[PDB]
Amino acid sequence: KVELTLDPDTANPRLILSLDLKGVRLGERAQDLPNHPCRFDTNTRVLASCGFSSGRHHWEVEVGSKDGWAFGVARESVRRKGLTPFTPEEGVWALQLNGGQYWAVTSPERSPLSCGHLSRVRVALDLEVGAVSFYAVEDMRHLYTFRVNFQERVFPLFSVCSTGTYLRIW
Ligand SMILES: COc1ccc(-c2ccc3c(c2)C(=O)N([C@@H](Cc2ccccc2)C(=O)N[C@@H](CCC(N)=O)C(=O)O)C3)cn1
Repeated sequence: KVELTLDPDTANPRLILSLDLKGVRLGERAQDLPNHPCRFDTNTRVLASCGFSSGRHHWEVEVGSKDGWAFGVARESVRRKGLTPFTPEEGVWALQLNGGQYWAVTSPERSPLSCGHLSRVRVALDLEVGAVSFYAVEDMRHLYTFRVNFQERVFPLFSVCSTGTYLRIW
């Protein structure tokens, strides 16, 4: 349904975006970019260039096998400057691969998923229902849903905090 690209102006300056602005990995060295207000200056995050205020949208995300990624959605007002917590209260609703386990990033304790190995995941954002849902593409098996009372523009969110993993809008 939606054709997203990663917004380079939002990306932490250590992130490396592929030529087509669909893939993201982490570099060791910070690239020299202007510190625009929208840019995440500390946490390893990037948003898509397009966000959603209403309706039902979906996209798919190819995921690395190694630890260090999280993705889902973020409210537009998610803090860009400073070190932020990666939590629903701070405006991020995401799955994560960390410690060899898949998680829904619930607070104050993350929720472990029993879903087996993931390769590509569909993200379904419904702003009339008030939910963001994740499915393993191979059989559209439901992984997790956050129900949320979204009341602003919601952006696709990606984060990569290890040099050994990646995400790709696919
Ligand atoms: C030479 O090789 C490397 C490898 C990694 C890094 C690097 C650079 C910057 C960050 C980190 C690592 C790092 O871990 N960062 C966390 C936040 C944090 C800050 C300080 C101390 C500990 C943690 C971060 O942003 N975490 C993610 C969590 C979501 C996810 N992706 O799972 C987030 O909040 O978006 C930020 C530098 N050089």
